[PDB]
Amino acid sequence: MPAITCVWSDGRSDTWPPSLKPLPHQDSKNLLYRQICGRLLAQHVFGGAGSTQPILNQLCKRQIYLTDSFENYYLASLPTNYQLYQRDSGNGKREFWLYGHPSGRPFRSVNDFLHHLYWLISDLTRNESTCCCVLCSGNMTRVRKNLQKENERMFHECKDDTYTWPSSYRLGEVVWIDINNELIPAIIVARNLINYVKLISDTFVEPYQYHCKQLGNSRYYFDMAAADIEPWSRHPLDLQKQEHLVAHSICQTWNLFGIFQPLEGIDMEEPKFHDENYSIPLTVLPTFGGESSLDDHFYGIFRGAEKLWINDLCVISTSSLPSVLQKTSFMYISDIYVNEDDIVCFQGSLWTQIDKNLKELPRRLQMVSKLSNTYFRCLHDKSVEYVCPFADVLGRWYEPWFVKGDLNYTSEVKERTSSRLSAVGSENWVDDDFYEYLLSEIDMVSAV
Amino acid sequence: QSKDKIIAALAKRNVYKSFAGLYDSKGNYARVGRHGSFILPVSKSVPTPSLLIEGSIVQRKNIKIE
Ligand SMILES: [Cl-]
Ligand SMILES: [Cl-]
Ligand SMILES: [Zn+2]
Repeated sequence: MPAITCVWSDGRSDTWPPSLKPLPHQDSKNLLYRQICGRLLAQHVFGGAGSTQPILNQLCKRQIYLTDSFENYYLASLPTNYQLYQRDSGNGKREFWLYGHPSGRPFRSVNDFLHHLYWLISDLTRNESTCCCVLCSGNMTRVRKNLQKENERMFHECKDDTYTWPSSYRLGEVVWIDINNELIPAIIVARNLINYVKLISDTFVEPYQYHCKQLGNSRYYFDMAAADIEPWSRHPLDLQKQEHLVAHSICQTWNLFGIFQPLEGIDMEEPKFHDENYSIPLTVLPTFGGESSLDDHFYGIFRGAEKLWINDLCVISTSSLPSVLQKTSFMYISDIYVNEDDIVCFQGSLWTQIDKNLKELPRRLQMVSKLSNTYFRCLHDKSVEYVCPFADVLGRWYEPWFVKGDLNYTSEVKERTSSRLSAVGSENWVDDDFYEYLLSEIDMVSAV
Repeated sequence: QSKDKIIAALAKRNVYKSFAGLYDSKGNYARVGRHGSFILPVSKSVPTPSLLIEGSIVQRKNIKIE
């Protein structure tokens, strides 16, 4: 039963005060309050919206040591200078009020306090403007809550596309569908993990069901397997086939997304909490939102048909590049940012791959090595990286089994858009019925 | 009312109507650059953003756990 304590607290004792009944530490309801705070805090700091790490963990089960079942965590103690109360209602239902907030107002539910609690342990700058709770944000609370949730999901979408389930197609990508020998242009709208040594290898190759939307049509196609999908660059599009022109238009665009503030080195450390039964390192949810620099940094970028991320692997032009680096197979992306000349730059290490027919590799490449006769080497000193403009990024690098054949169909990416939906066009996106159908299609099979 | 229950059920499946890059972040000046330019080395001084995604490095927290 891991016990959580707050390092610091903004609580003020002199905010303490239709009757109110103090609930001390020993009270069974104070305990329940602190048990809910601890569980949900733990699931937030070591999880957050969109996490699929428990799925990978339970698949792998076949410094400080800690259990990964966050339902057991609990607050050892309320943050200093906070006081809990029971208030009688005429509605009747009891309410549990927590005083201490500098504004002098109570948190009238454990759910409202949680957002402030999460800010107390996450915001290392103790900046009151980054909290989503009702008492710091008032009317902006829903907007801030929603953005935070979106950002948490973006982080886990990034982690899954580059660490957890990287050998896969990505949300919003334009692909080729192959059904009954028909090449259908489509866009990935949604995807879900399939509920289940060789278990881990099959999941790494086919982790997802894909649910697509034909481009130039109103047709939905649910429950697609990667074996029936090919990257857009595998086959050519037809100039005279009128319905192909929606896919042609989208695959000429690009848009940055997921702006964030890089973290300073003093706010980072080596993994401190691990799984007590398996020594798996816990995933710590970063809170990038802050204040800074003339460089804007971004989680990722749509390049025509493909989605690209930080921590991802991409192909780059080797033409203008010293003789020492022309064996470069891909860049391992470290950072994506707009410099002060307004140019999108990719920073990362350069590698070569050798098909024969792991400490220092990312998990994605460690798995490619176990599952193929392919070996990876960095072409340069471990302490430097290289920077090329977006102009010299050619596309995604795919695992060696991902594509029988080659990708020679480059497209002219020359139009910036504000959004993927803006480039797709709302008339070419899905309607709300899609998600009604989807739910029925995956109701039993999908992971939870 | 029935739409809220479907969405809630899809969320248990990690399925959402929204994902990174779909909608405008606000609700711009970046440009592509020059092809065939020079590709220059720089210093890997502090942990880059990519490593927080990998998990090799984590952000500090104001939390003590026993
Ligand atoms: Cl207490
Ligand atoms: Cl939009
Ligand atoms: Zn707050």
